[PDB]
Amino acid sequence: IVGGEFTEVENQPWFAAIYQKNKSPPSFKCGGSLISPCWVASAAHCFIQLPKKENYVVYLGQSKESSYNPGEMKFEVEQLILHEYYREDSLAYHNDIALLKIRTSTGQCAQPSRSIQTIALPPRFTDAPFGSDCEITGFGKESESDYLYPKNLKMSVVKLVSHEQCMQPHYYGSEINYKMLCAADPEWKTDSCKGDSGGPLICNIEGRPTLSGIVSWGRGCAEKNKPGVYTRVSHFLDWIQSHIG
Amino acid sequence: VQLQESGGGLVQAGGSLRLSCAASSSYVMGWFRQAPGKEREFVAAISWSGGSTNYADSVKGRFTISRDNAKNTVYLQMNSLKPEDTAVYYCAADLASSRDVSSWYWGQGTQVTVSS
Repeated sequence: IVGGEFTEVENQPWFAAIYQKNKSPPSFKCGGSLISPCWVASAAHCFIQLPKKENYVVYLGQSKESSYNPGEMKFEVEQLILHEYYREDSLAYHNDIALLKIRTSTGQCAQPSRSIQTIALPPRFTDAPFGSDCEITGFGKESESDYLYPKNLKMSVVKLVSHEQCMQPHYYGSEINYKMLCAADPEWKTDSCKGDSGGPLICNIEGRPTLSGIVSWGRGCAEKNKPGVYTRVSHFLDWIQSHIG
Repeated sequence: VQLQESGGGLVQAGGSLRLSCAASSSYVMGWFRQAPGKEREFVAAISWSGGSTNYADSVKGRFTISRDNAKNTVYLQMNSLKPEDTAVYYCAADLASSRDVSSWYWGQGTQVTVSS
């Protein structure tokens, strides 16, 4: 994340840290969200290159990347489901959404705690009004050209950008569509970045925190007229329910 | 893929040198180096628009990284060089998307030697 602040997972207990195994401790691969005690939602493009589930481990309750967090829960991935109509067109990912069924080494899934909670899915086709504050979090770099990672969870606030603006020529134009949503800071000072993909965009809907977006893509990071682009979760509830449901 | 460096060589301390790298864009471009007895370290990086730039602390204020998106070229301007800067310099490309963890690709490198 560019801008925003270092934060504890208590502020974002649904954040799932997804690591990829090496041949050599696992490397942080991308973010995710705990939508069910046994199910985590992340971005499909995180996994399209090496889609075998054994390549990945999932940690819940992590404020610190690649070190031990008290309260941490470690999970193997028993099901790794990528959206079957996923595609990459231009710089955009379409149907960028993935499901991760998680289980501990003893066969359990997430146990609710201060640092580990589920996030509510939105109602069908329902988003917050455009211009609404939504939070984004993750282990991503603090600028696109930074060599280092902050190694520590970051959280920030962006505003929903209407499809009508976002599809304007000096914004994305037609390389976005209606099953994506844009989010940006009014003066372009904060945004999701390198390492944030798969992570949650949380809006307030019907008086509850709601997974509204999944960090997908965007041109450059916190750049004028170039909002962050997120998988619009409210259009994937049937697909989600066809699996976990 | 194939990033090719050029411009290296022997310079006396306090002198200047300009490294060029040709790529064969949308990615972050950068420069790394490998000093004697050490593994490869980060030197500089720059996003596609020049909007974000970044340097290692040891080269701050006397190295300047630039970019030409027309010719797919990236440059490293090295001023006020010291014996500490003797290394094999590798231009690099971050071939990951703007929301993905960085995945660096390196050239074959070019020798830079600074006298004293």
